[PDB]
Amino acid sequence: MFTINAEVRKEQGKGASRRLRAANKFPAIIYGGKEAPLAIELDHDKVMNMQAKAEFYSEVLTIVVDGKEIKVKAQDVQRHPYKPKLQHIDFVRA
Amino acid sequence: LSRRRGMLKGQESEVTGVKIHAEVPLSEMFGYATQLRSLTKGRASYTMEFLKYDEAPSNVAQAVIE
Amino acid sequence: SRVAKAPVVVPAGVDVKINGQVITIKGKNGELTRTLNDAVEVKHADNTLTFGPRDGYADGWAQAGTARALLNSMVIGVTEGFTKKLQLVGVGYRAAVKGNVINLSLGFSHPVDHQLPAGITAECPTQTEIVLKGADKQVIGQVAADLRAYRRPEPYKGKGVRYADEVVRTKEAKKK
Amino acid sequence: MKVRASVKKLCRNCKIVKRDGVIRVICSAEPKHKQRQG
Amino acid sequence: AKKVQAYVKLQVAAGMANPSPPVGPALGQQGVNIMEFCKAFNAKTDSIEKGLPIPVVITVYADRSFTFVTKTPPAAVLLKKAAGIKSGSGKPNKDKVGKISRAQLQEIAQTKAADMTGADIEAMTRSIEGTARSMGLVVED
Amino acid sequence: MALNLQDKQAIVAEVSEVAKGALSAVVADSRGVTVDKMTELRKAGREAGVYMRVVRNTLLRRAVEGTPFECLKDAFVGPTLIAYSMEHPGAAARLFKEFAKANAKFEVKAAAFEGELIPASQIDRLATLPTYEEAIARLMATMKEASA
RNA sequence: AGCCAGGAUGUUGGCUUAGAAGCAGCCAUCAUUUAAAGAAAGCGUAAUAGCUCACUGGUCGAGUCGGCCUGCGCGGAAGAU
Ligand SMILES: [Mg+2]
Ligand SMILES: [Mg+2]
Ligand SMILES: [Mg+2]
Ligand SMILES: [Zn+2]
Repeated sequence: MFTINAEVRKEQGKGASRRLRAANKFPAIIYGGKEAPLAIELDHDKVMNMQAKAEFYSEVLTIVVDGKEIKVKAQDVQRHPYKPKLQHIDFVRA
Repeated sequence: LSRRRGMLKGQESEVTGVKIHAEVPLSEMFGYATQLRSLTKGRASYTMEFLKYDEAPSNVAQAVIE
Repeated sequence: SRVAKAPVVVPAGVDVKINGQVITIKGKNGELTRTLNDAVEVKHADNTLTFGPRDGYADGWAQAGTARALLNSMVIGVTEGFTKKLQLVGVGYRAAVKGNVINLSLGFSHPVDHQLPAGITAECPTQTEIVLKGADKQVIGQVAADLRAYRRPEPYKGKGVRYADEVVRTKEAKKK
Repeated sequence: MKVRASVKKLCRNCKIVKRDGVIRVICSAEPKHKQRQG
Repeated sequence: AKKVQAYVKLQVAAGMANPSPPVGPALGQQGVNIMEFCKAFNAKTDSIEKGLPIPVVITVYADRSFTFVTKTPPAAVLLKKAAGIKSGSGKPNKDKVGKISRAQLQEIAQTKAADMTGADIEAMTRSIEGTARSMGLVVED
Repeated sequence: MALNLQDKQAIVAEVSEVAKGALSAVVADSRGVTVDKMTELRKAGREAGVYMRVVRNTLLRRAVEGTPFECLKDAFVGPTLIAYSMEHPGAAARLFKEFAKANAKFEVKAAAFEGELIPASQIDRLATLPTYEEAIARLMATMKEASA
């Protein structure tokens, strides 16, 4: 049920990633299936509130990346070393 | 009575006063009369006699050194 | 807000006389009285007064709220009049009242003789009671306050000048 | 009254007030709880 | 009784109303008459039974004499002479030690019918559950 | 408090007493002690037990939410403090009687007994009641009529 | 939030104590009567007594409560010509 709007990443690398995080965005990646991986950028406070529920990690969930619905599962999360914020997520294609 | 390093053991409520029963050490009852008076506006008899020997608290014991 | 926002009736017989920022209010008894406001906007018309913020004072509202409240007690003041009521406690504690000065005997080596201010007057049902009526709420409070001060109630036998709606401590002494 | 650097409510009746520049504690039940330099 | 005024209850005894170390003086000394609880009590004593726990209230103002009232026995105590064990633990209630009579608890509670709120006399039982799970002593229901 | 799922029960329950009831009284319990309830529960007691109520609710918002049902004579009772009393079995009975006798033992006001519904109206203490079964007052109306 | 009311019965729960009666400790924390009322959140007591709270009924009449993240500030802050 979880609907995650997103955008393809136009910039990659340590430089951009940090920039994103200054603006309450944060990078993540969709990979899996037989098709290429995809570099995503997500709105932070949103995924935070969402991932507050345990279902986030169990349920299949959907990402609307430039109007598609990719539909994936949360593989891995990077939390901040000492804050309550998210750094990065691995999404597996289901 | 408690402050005086004392153990209490009963109360009756004998008629008008209230007899209070306690085991309290000797080296500690000195000048009771004087204060018992202050605490009860002068109206308070009391009485004591020997009962037993019990261990003296350490700081007491090590003080009692001749 | 709320207190600011609530209105306030002007009971039949009262004057009111705004002039800029200077309200004045006469009623039955009471020397009228006159306050000043600042970042408040006072609005007459009607059989009421109403208070609200003036453009450009971040202090507004809080100001209006006070304003409303003050004005109010003036109305209630100059109409019904205000209370008081003190009582002495302690052996040898007299009170007299000659005209507009209370004569107290509070166990000092001299009299006291406290002169009442202006719009306030005093009586003595017993030698151990003082009720003083007046219109100006701010002052009536002050004078009782002054009167209590000559001998604030001590907490061992409660001796001294009391209010009556007071609570007064009281602790067990503990010789010695 | 106690002065301290950390002040905080003690009783359920202690109240906390900012008078002048200074933070305070007033207890209507228990004089021991008055506090300043907050 | 639509107005309380003075009441101190310190469970007395029937067979002889004339204590002295337990109660004695302390049961009557502020406008109360030690002479009349052996004239009056025992007049309401022998009709029932004697010896066992009696809380009580009296009608003394400052009017010299008085009139004595009756009451009812403690309820967790009807689990002593009306159950088994007379203490309640022995192994502090870190251990669930006691032991119950399910048959009893109703009629032995019912004996206290005149001092309870439950309309349903079965309800008056359900109260005695906690009154008798006062230790954690299970009932062989 | 509870949400709606609970403000609805206090309704569906309390209004099916009106829909399936007998008599209604009145009373304002400013000073309502607990020796108060204690007693009146034994009275409900005599008056069956738990056949009776009094569920304080005079939130118009509650025990009027049961009125535009039946007894819309109570849009007028419901203001201020109130203690609504419903009857299921029993005569249109004595319920009436002791409320006046109770509150006339000080036992707080009685709302001047704003009254209620059997008819559709207002106030006045009646024992036009629990004579009920005083059909004997129509048995004695037999032999005495036959003889005299 | 104020203000009026109530804030109860088994019952001093049990244990433990000289006394533990909602309230020193230990274990339990149910059940009644209910509109609601803890086998009790604090004051108090030698212990009871006594005063409150939680909770509910009334009044009132539209907003209100408190955590998370952040910007700038407040106290903390005493020295010698
Ligand atoms: Mg770099
Ligand atoms: Mg100052
Ligand atoms: Mg400095
Ligand atoms: Zn305090």
